[PDB]
Formats: sequence, structure tokens, C-alpha cells
Amino acid sequence: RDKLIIDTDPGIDDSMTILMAFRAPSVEIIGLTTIFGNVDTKGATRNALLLCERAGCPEVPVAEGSHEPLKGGKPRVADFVHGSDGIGNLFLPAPSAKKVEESAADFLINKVSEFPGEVSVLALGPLTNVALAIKRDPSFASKVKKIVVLGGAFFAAGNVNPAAEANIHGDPEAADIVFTSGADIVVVGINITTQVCLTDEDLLELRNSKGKHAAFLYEMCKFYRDWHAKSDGFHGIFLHDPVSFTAVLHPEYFTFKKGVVRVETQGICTGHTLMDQGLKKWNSENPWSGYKPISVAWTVDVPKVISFIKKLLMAP
Amino acid sequence: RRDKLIIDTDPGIDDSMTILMAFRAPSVEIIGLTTIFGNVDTKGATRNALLLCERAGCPEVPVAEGSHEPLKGGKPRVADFVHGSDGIGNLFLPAPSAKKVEESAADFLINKVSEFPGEVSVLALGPLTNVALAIKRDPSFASKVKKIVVLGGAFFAAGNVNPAAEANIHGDPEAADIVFTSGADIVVVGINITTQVCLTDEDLLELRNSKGKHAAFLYEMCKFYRDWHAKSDGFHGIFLHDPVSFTAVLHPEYFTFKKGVVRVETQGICTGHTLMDQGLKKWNSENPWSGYKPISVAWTVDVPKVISFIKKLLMAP
Ligand SMILES: [Ca+2]
Ligand SMILES: [Ca+2]
Ligand SMILES: [Cl-]
Repeated sequence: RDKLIIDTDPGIDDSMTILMAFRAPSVEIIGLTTIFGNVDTKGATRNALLLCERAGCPEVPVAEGSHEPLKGGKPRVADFVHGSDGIGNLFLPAPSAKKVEESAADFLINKVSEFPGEVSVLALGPLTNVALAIKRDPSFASKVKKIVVLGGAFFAAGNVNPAAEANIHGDPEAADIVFTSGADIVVVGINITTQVCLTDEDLLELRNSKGKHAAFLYEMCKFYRDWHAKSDGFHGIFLHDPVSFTAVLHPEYFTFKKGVVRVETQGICTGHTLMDQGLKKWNSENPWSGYKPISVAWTVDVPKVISFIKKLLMAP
Repeated sequence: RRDKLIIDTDPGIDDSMTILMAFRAPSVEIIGLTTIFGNVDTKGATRNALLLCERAGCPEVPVAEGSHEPLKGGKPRVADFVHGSDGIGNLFLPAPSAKKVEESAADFLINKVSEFPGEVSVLALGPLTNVALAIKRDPSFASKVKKIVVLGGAFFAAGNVNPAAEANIHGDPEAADIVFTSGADIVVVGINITTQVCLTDEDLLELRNSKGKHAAFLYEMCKFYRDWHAKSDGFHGIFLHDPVSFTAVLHPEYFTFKKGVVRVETQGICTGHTLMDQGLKKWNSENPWSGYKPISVAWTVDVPKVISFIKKLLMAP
């Protein structure tokens, strides 16, 4: 039983991940921390609370995080990807369960300090709360067991624009703080997650399954699948956040390369993630020199990942 | 009937190999060499271009000296640890007798392209300063140049100066961004392509033992170049950068290309980074890749065909 905190912006695929995580027996969800991205932070908290109620676990703490990136300013949210409500325009009634008093940053510091080296963090949105925890407690990185990050585009196109992936673009300063923190980090970029999909056929199979949340998941995914058809020209959905959850439980379904990762924080390439694989000896020092390397997902065993995700989504 | 070509270059060991190859190509008419800094300071590149014209038995070919610094200014640091102090593997050859023309490389580019509209191709082997200067000074330049084939960038691959950037683009990021958005017929060959094309120690020995017109000189330059590849890349031989972009001018059928808008990062840790928008994804809103005219980016290379063509020109008697 691995202790896990999910830092998230639910979010359609975040919602699928959270419901999958509640059904996983080898995982103990000790809390959900929320962030902006797919929806404003208040909307993410509302969804996280609704998901806890839906999974039959309203006692699981939900800690609201930052309303804006580290640099400040009202974030632009992906309402064209996840709907006005962040869950595909289902416009569900409000939760009865309430968030905890403490911020997501304080919740992360407290839980990780309570069980040092035992709590893993699965980061499914912009990395603001994680960076805030790193800055407020400089021992946070060393106490966290592992940080599995869904974010970045390594030697591949971004999904916000050609340079940047959404989570990194949401807070490039926070991502750069996290990637250079010295913590045990595993980054799963969209160069990996775009290889893992659910087709229209797979979604119909989910709708017709005996899955506990099959009907709700299918309904939510309609809006998400429609964005994929309009933007990527793909008839189905990419499984971004469910793949990073698979990397927590089954890292053996992937291969990783170690390297220093830096994030561009200004100019036309704001939010671009770049890894130094260390295969070339540089003549002089550069921005990738001297930092501790992190693990970057390089390859994925697509059938094994799909099988694992499908069995959790279709579990009665 | 020969294709008019201007070579903008920083010789430079692989630049020197390309220029000698170009002088032996019968379908090509070299109408001039335009020099830039990079592998060596501009003055060193001019000295080498003049010596190469003399070596090829063509001292009448004009050499026009270009910019001594990038568009943003400052004395550039040069790759002397790659090409030697003289830019040609520390051969320290006597000075050329031939002299450079009076006009700058930028004015030479404008003049020749305006003299022969739609006929002159430009092969850019160094930082793009002179080409950007011609584009800025003459707004009709982009429409009158036949084609600009660029050796530069690293597309969805690591740079060679640092993880973000390839040397030619890093040498002048502002100039590269001006060129890539100029609207001219541009073909870019990045190191993602050229690092797939190599000459082994065995290939180099084969050149030394060949009946090649410049075999002895080429082998001598390549000794220093090979030592850098062994120290930095861990490779026993050399990558063929500039000769591959020359192969793209004469045999574009040895490659596949993808069309897309290319932008260059000019600031921060990713200064000199080249990024192309393939246009396979419909964006919700406008971004820095929106509205520009797409250019051709080399995507794949037929490595045996490119090697065979390069070897043929290097070993030609
Ligand atoms: Ca997410
Ligand atoms: Ca060159
Ligand atoms: Cl931003």
C-alpha cells in the first residue's frame, strides 16, 4: 500500500485517473490537492470533492491550491478542451463535502513530513503547489518518495502551441523549480502519452461495460473526444493523466532515460521542456550543467498500459 | 547550362570540403563566396575562402567579406577547439595572393540576385547574418532569390553547442529568425539529419589513398576535425554537416521534406533553438508560428546515396 497525493486540475482525464486510483488496491490516496489549468482552481476543487463523493470516499481530504501561477495573473483555462465546468459540461449539482482549511502547499509539506520517504506525489496539472512546497520547505524534495509528473513534450510538439505542453505552460517557473529540486522525479511527456489512446470503439466498449463509473466516464469523455477530433484529427482520446498513474504503479511498462531537464520561462518557447541526455561532452558550462538528473519516460509498452487502464475503468 | 550558386560560409574544415566539392560539380556555377564568422573569425574565413579559390584553380571567383559580428552585436567566440586557430586544422598556410572584392557579402548577395532574378541559389553554411542583412536592406530580395538552402538548426533533436541549439543558429539567432520568416523559398537541413551521415576512419584513409585532386589537403584538415568528434561525440571519424546541405542543393530526391513555419528562440536558456510547426494540429488561438509562410525542413535522408555522392566529389581526380 503506497501512500499517494494527487495534485490535479480536474479535468476530464484527471477525473478518470482519480476514479481509477480509488479502485487500485496497492494505492492509499491520502489526499487530492487542486490547481488551475483545465479549469479555474475553485472549479477543480468542486470536481475533486464531487469525485470523492462519487467514489464513495467523501472523507478523503481535498486541499485547494494556488489560484494563479508563481509569476501571478489570472490563468487562461482550457475550457475549449474540458468544458466550462472542467468536466465536459455535465453541470452537476454542488458537492456536500467541503475542502480542508489548509492550502495544497501546506497539505503537501504536512503529509510528506508526517511519513518521510513514504508519500508519492502524482502531479496531473501545473506544478505551482509542488514548487510552493519546495520553496517553503527546502527539505520537501528529499522527503517526498517520488514525484511522477504528467507534463512536457520532449523532442516533440507541445499541445498548447508547437513549443509547450499545457501543464508546463500553465506555470513554467514552477516546473523549472520542480525539475531542478533534486527530488526523485519521473516525467511522462506527451511524446509518450500521445502513443496511448482510447478509440471511439474503446469508448463504446466502456459505455457497454459493467464498470462502476462507466456511464459517468463515457458522458464526461464526449466533450474531451470532440476536442481531439477537432484539433488532433483523432477519433477518440489520448490518455495523458491515466498513463502517468500507470507509471506510478507499473514503471516496468516504460523505459526511462536520466538527464537534466530545464524549462524555458520567457520568449516564444515559454513552457518548452528540454532534457540533456548527457551523450555529448560539452566544451563549456551551459544551463543544463551541475543539476541533478531526473527520469524521463522514453518508451512505453502500449498494449500493457492500455490493458491495465481498461481493467480499472471497466471494474464493477 | 549551369545553376548559379553563392556559398555563404565560415571555412572551417567541412565548409572547405564543401567549397572544393562545389568547384568540381559540373552542373553548378559558383558565382561567389560570401564569408561569415563561426568556426573562425570573419577575417580567417575570408583568408580561407580566397585560398580555396586559388587551390581549385579559380582565383577569379569573387570573395565578399561579410559581418564580423551577429545582428545583436559583440565579438563572437569561435569554434577554434573544433577547426583549429586558422579554421582549417592548424595548417598555417601562406597568405593568398587573390584579394576580396570591395563590397560587403550583404551587398554582393543583393547585387547578384537582382542581376539574375529567380536564377541564383544561396547555400548558407554558417550563421545567417549576411542573408538577414540582405533581406532587411532589400525588401524584394526574398522574391528574387531562387532558393536558400540552410545548414542549421536541430529539429526535435539535441543541439551541438548546448542541448537547445545548433552552432550556426546560436551564432546569430535574430538573423536565422529573419531568414526563416522572410517568405523566400527556403530548405533547412538540421543536425537531426546531418549526424546520420558520417565518414569513418576507414573512409578517411580511403580518401587519403585515392586519386582525388585535393585528397592530401582534405585528409590533413580532417585529422584535427576527427580528434574533436572522438573527444566530444565519442565517434571515430567525422560527421558530414556542410557537404550534406550541398547534396540537398543538387539531389533533393535523396531526402524527404516536411513543410512548416520555423521560429528561432532569441533569448533565455533556449537561445538559438529552432522549432517547426508541422501544421498537423489545429490550434484554438494564434501563436508565434501563426501567419508566416511555411519553409521546407529535411525530415529523412537516404544515407548510402548521400555518402556515395559526397565520396565521389571528394575523390574526383
Ligand atoms: Ca490534468
Ligand atoms: Ca560551416
Ligand atoms: Cl504562462
